Amino acid sequence: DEAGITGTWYNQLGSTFIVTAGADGALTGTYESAVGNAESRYVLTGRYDSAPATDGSGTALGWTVAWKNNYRNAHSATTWSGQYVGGAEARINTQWLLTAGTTEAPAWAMTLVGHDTFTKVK
Amino acid sequence: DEAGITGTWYNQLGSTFIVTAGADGALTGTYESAVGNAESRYVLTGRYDSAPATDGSGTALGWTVAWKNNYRNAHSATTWSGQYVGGAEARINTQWLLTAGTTEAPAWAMTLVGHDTFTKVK
Amino acid sequence: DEAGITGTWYNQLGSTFIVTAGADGALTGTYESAVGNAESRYVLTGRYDSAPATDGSGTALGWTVAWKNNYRNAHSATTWSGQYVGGAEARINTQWLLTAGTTEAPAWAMTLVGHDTFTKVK
Amino acid sequence: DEAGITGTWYNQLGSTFIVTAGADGALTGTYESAVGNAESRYVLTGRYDSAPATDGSGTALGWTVAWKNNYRNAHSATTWSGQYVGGAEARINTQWLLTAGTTEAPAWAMTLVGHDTFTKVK
Ligand SMILES: [Ir+4]
Ligand SMILES: [Ir+4]
Ligand SMILES: [Ir+4]
Ligand SMILES: [Ir+4]
Ligand SMILES: [Ir+4]
Ligand SMILES: [Ir+4]
Ligand SMILES: [Ir+4]
Ligand SMILES: [Ir+4]
Ligand SMILES: [Ir+4]
Ligand SMILES: [Ir+4]
Ligand SMILES: [Ir+4]
Ligand SMILES: [Ir+4]
Repeated sequence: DEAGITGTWYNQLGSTFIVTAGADGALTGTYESAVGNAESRYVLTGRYDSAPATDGSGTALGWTVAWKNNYRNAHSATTWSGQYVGGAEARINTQWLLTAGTTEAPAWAMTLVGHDTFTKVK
Repeated sequence: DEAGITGTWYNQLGSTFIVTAGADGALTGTYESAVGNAESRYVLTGRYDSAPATDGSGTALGWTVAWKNNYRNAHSATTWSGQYVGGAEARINTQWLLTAGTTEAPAWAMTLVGHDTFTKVK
Repeated sequence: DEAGITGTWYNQLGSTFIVTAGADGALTGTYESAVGNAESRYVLTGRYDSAPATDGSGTALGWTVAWKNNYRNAHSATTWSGQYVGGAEARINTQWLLTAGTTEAPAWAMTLVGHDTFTKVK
Repeated sequence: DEAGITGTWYNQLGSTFIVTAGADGALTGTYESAVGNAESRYVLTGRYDSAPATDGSGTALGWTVAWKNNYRNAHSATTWSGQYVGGAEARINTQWLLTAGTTEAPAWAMTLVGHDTFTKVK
């Protein structure tokens, strides 16, 4: 599972998720969004179930990106929540919440939701 | 903001979120849920906008917990996405996605959503 | 439950949700948002569990508003999903998804999520 | 758009969404889930932007189903929020919130979130 997660993945938008799974449940790496207020790589940190149910279930996981790096600050952060499923078409299936830093009038409209599917090719 | 975030926070359910904000946008610490399939502390990792808009906006952030530690494994992970707002009633306002590792029949029913409000007291 | 739901409710933002619960599980009425691209009343339609579990559980429900009326069109619709809980502090607790009509480039950023609490006073 | 919406649609799970779009922004029809605690048809009610932006944008919409009919009561309701996009591969792209009627201890775990893609074939 650690073997399976670690690597470079791509989502349907052409974004690039580069991750290492530590044996202790850690996720570390970089993210590059093909869309939005973003350019180049951004740090990411997250967690996964390092002793997943052996009954052929997926492995639960999450990570976060703060959309600040040396090129831009989009005053925002995305968390993806989902599962890794192994096999020859390996997948990370996620849903995500993007919160954007705001004042307390438009804070009702503070958070976007979506879904990303990450694969090992394309 | 780093000064303001670092500390112990409590949500409306009586859960305990202990966090350190690194100067580089890192969030590290522990989480203890008062509810669900959980006991004691669990590792957490996340990210925040370390150069937030000075126009009195909140600071965007996220973190993840994999619900595995030495006592239990709930085959699941929660990501909270939201903002920190300073002042004398400081708040972290979040929304969250809990994904539970599953087989590919009930995977439509894989993810819970909610909201947590974290304060410095109670 | 039909007795309890029907009426005028207010959310934390000062919005006004006026609803009739039909005996057949129907919800009909009007909504007026205190925020966003909106003014005056808008039609709403929805559904509730008209034979709720008698074990003191809440009653599940949803409704939709298309943000078009004779004054404005915000090219968008909100659905609230949640439960009605009776008693002397009666509550409808919801989460909501607002989708905004878009082209297929920004469609990743198409849907906002939030939560509203509706009460019988204020 | 009214012409385009009205009809029978299918989602990736094999569910059947039968809808009529009234000229006044109404959505009425039936839903049959291929999954979960459900069988046969259930009433649905919803709303759409009946004067959508002509700039080739999608048309915003929502609907609700209370999972009660003459065969079962699943003490729950789903709202789908999303957009209709016309053309020869017409699509309704949605996200959904399923709330399940509960007591006030597990109410933190009250709402599932997902996404459905509806097409005119299969
Ligand atoms: Ir297990
Ligand atoms: Ir999915
Ligand atoms: Ir999709
Ligand atoms: Ir700024
Ligand atoms: Ir909020
Ligand atoms: Ir709340
Ligand atoms: Ir029942
Ligand atoms: Ir709630
Ligand atoms: Ir709240
Ligand atoms: Ir327009
Ligand atoms: Ir989508
Ligand atoms: Ir999908």
